[PDB]
Amino acid sequence: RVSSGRDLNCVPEIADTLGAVAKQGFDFLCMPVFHPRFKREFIQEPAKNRPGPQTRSDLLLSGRDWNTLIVGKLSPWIRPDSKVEKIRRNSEAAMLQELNFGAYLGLPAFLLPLNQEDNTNLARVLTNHIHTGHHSSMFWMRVPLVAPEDLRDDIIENAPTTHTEEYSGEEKTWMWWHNFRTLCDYSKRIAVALEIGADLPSNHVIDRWLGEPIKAAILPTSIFLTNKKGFPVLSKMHQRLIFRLLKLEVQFIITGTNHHSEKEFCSYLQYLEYLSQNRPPPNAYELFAKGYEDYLQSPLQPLMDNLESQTYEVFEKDPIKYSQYQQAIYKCLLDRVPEEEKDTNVQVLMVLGAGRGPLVNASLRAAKQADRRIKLYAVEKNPNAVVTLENWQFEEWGSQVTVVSSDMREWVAPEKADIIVSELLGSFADNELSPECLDGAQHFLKDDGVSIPGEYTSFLAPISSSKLYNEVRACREKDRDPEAQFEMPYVVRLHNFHQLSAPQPCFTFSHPNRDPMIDNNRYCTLEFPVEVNTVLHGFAGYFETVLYQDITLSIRPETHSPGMFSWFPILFPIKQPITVREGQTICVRFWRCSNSKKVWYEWAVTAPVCSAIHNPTGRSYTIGL
Amino acid sequence: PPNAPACMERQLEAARYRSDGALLLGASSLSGRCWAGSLWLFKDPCAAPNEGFCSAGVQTEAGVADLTWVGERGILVASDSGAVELWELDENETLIVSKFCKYEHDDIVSTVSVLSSGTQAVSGSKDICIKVWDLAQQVVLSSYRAHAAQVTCVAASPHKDSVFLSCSEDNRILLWDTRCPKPASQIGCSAPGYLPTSLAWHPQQSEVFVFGDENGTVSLVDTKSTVLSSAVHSQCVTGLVFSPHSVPFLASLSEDCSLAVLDSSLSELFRSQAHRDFVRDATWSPLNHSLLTTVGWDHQVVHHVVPT
Ligand SMILES: Cc1cc2cc(C(=O)N(Cc3ccc(C(F)(F)F)cn3)[C@H](C)c3ncccn3)ccc2nc1N
Ligand SMILES: CSC[C@H]1O[C@@H](n2cnc3c(N)ncnc32)[C@H](O)[C@@H]1O
Repeated sequence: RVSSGRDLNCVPEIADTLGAVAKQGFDFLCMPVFHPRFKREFIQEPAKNRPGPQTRSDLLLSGRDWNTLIVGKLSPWIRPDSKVEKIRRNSEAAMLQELNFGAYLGLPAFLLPLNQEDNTNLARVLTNHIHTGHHSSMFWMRVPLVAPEDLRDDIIENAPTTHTEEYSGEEKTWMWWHNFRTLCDYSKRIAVALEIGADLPSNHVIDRWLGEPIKAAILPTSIFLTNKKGFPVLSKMHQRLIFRLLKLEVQFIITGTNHHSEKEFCSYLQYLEYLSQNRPPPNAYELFAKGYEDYLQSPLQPLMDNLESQTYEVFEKDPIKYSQYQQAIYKCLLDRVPEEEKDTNVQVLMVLGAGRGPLVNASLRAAKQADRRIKLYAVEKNPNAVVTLENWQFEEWGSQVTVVSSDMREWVAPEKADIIVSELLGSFADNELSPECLDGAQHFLKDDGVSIPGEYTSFLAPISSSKLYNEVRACREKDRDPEAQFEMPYVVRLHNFHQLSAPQPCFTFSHPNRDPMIDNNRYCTLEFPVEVNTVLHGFAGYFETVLYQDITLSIRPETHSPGMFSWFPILFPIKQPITVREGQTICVRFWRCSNSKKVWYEWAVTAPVCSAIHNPTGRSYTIGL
Repeated sequence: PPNAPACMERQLEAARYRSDGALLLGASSLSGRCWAGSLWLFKDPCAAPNEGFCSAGVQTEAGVADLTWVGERGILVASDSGAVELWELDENETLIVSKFCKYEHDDIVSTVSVLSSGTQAVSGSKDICIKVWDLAQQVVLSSYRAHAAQVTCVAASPHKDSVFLSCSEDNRILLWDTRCPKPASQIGCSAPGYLPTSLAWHPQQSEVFVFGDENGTVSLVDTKSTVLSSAVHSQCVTGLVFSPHSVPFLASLSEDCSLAVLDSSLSELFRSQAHRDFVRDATWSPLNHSLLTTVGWDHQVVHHVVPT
């Protein structure tokens, strides 16, 4: 189902127009709240004292109707950045008047145009209005993919249209929006109404708008093609754009008059609904992760904290992750015990961080599948999960499993392990301190013992996402550093963002660690070629792990384990957005730091410009040992 | 009168004298519950805008942004709805009947002008577009997107069927000639000035026209020339209308609520602050060439005696 609105600049009489618009199938209506031609004077007499009502009454609709069906529109004669001072003054006052009437009505959204380069005074008046009282309604900036000057007909004989490619110039409307929102200081109430044109620009021009807060897409009727039966349709290129806007779940707006007058006007809407039901149906990942798009969460710390019951339940809903673990244990058992020794050799498996037992069960299933004999220790320091484990052991597992309520770094094992199995990995691999945990459990692993996983590697990638930067920003808390929210990572299902370069490996660990001197501190320098103009807001983090040999798990996009949804990516933000131009290299530097009580990350951008070093000494974020 | 609304809307938008002296009126309601328009005929101009004394009346679907006579019984209308409308007086000249209503513009139609061939007309709109109309077949023959902002004014050449002017908020004054493969030519001052808001061809000299800007300046331009201007108004110049004299005068009207009458050198001869709101149109009587009828948003129809 598609959420759709009708844009009109002519409403003789609201009740009739709203009814016809509702019949056609539209969910809301963009309309003027003052008559678009009703230019008003505020300074000079006698036009300043024009009598009569300035617009029509709020009583014509119910509060609920104003609140949910009407999107306001700034009058087209209001030009706050005019060169004529008298037009500037009048436009400032009229803009405030129309915006205040919108707030008076409780409108959910208000459309304002970005139709030229210089909108500084427009930005200041809007910002002054946003900071007048506390309101939550949205301001949709109407900005086209292609500027009006750049798509006009080549019909002026002494002013021919440019036929020479201007890579940056064809991106000019993104700069209009970027400058405008920067003046307004990334106000959460200001979003983009992207106006689509008859001719789409090159892919890089569209691609600027990736990660931008697009709330609406405006489709003029003049961009629709005309099929065999005369129904309005779209080009192959426009369909690709609609599909990829449908993933952001924007609202679609139909503007312009009917140009398929043989057909009914609703048909424009009907084609959008047609396209929306023929997109690829939700995969398993999308079905489960619904609602989590760009939702920020603090990373779980299963070592420092005792996880709740429903957190383990979420861990357990992923059959792919544990069958992979089963397959890894299965292959190791066959490698370790030969066919001839299968009844005499009992392998000692220890699950280090057993949780509620999913790894224990997968180890039992792998033993039967390999038809080999295993002895199990289930080590778990969370005494609440040990309740689950000991009820399992008594009722079902029996004496084959020995539940151990201890920290794996302190437990004095009665014997050594053939295999240690663990799921101590976070979204950024080592960010739950899996290296420190397995390092301390290493002594009771046999000299030829196997650790599952045997290895894991984190990956970073620079991302652009004004939306995500705006949500970190909103995480400022009382009674702490006012910029601390930028100096900590978040577990988040990255959705509305642009990846600026391919993920590159960051930190890697292997187990067991045969090195005589073990140091889990790390320092890594990454250079990301960026072949686009953009704005850097942070770094997406992923990981890959080798459970055993060729059995792997990955959330790295280009090697993502198909169907597994256990881990969302992690996001490392930066305090200040950084402009990056095409051909420039982003250089980021990450440190893994530690003392005897805490582990943390520090990071800094060093090219094309330097950022501040983030989280020095773990002042804003640490991971408890 | 029958089929005529009891009261016309307050915001008077247009006033055009016919050859016989009857007054065409266009008006729109720009506030209140209903935003529509209406068209009126006043064979008695001194009775305007009183509805009871009108010769004919009809109300339109939306507001009237601009209109113009088509011959002597036709009325071409630029509508808020995005439509160009043609209305025709009946043989009785007591009704105003809809000939065609075509929704071809995607925004408000802001300006319309009948070409000298009498069978074609040009319209400009807030949708940046300009269209050439064939009034007979009721179709758009050409749709031009030369400008980069809303089109403020289009004005057909007096005697060249294929030539007309246009001016937009993109700061372009375009001279059009549909006989050319690229029909538009950007003319005017090479250096950018204030946005042009109104246009008027000189009635005698095929190469000469005047234009007003958003800053109150009125400028006399010879296209074949190789500029004369005067700061006439304190706000936007809304329109410019040449008198029907052999050596014509120039009526300029503005949002400063004043009317001015200029001679050939843009020197001022007359000035009227009779209106208490925006002055929207001005039309010279063909019967008495020193009468100038202005209308405005104050709902006034003022009959000026112009010292000629
Ligand atoms: C064994 C294990 C699992 C881990 C999972 C995550 C993680 O990605 N998530 C967010 C999340 C992923 C998927 C879904 C859905 F809907 F698809 F099932 C819902 N939520 C968890 C649940 C989370 N919950 C609250 C706060 C932060 N993280 C991160 C680290 C993990 N470490 C581990 N050792
Ligand atoms: C299934 S999530 C990882 C599990 O390992 C447990 N765990 C993490 N660190 C240790 C540790 N050092 N010793 C024992 N259990 C641990 C956590 O409590 C969690 O249930």
